[PDB]
Amino acid sequence: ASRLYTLVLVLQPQRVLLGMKKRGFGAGRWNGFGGKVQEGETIEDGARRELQEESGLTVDALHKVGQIVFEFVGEPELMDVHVFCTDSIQGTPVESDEMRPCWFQLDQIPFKDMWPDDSYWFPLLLQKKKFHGYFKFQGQDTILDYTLREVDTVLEHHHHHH
Ligand SMILES: COc1c(O)cc2oc3cc4c(c(O)c3c(=O)c2c1CC=C(C)C)CCC(C)(C)O4
Ligand SMILES: [Zn+2]
Ligand SMILES: [Zn+2]
Ligand SMILES: [Zn+2]
Repeated sequence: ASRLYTLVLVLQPQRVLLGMKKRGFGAGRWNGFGGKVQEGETIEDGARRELQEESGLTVDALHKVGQIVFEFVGEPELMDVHVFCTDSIQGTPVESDEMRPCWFQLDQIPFKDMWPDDSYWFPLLLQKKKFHGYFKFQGQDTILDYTLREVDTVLEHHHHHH
């Protein structure tokens, strides 16, 4: 029982581009750019689509930095989140109806305004290290338990529908 998602972090030496959910689910929180991988699309096309729709940005390449598994108490279906980062972007960041991109200096990242798991794996991301992580949520604000480990290479899931 799982659903397939992507998350894209736009990362430059001194700054990260985040985006603010403007309405609906998760409104008021800054996040990377991502969403559900659609049927008929590959993981990486979905990551590119999320970034393009939400930030208006195109990228030359995505690095696979991480895999996050979310579990929500009472829900049997896990979220399988493929995490990517990109250094080199093309276009000017512009908001959609869903998301507004904004640059943040790395030491200014607004963790109180982001999802609670970000405080865990963001240090590994900014150190340019790959990771695998798991977070058990109760509601939106509460992590019941977590496992986070640095990895040498991101484990490939061999999704053959995506
Ligand atoms: C990657 O962005 C996140 C994230 O960091 C944490 C998230 O946590 C959630 C917890 C959650 C629920 C959630 O939908 C989330 C998240 O979606 C969530 C997300 C967003 C996931 C992506 C941008 C791929 C619904 C069930 C409930 C019991 C309310 O708990
Ligand atoms: Zn599928
Ligand atoms: Zn990167
Ligand atoms: Zn997967």
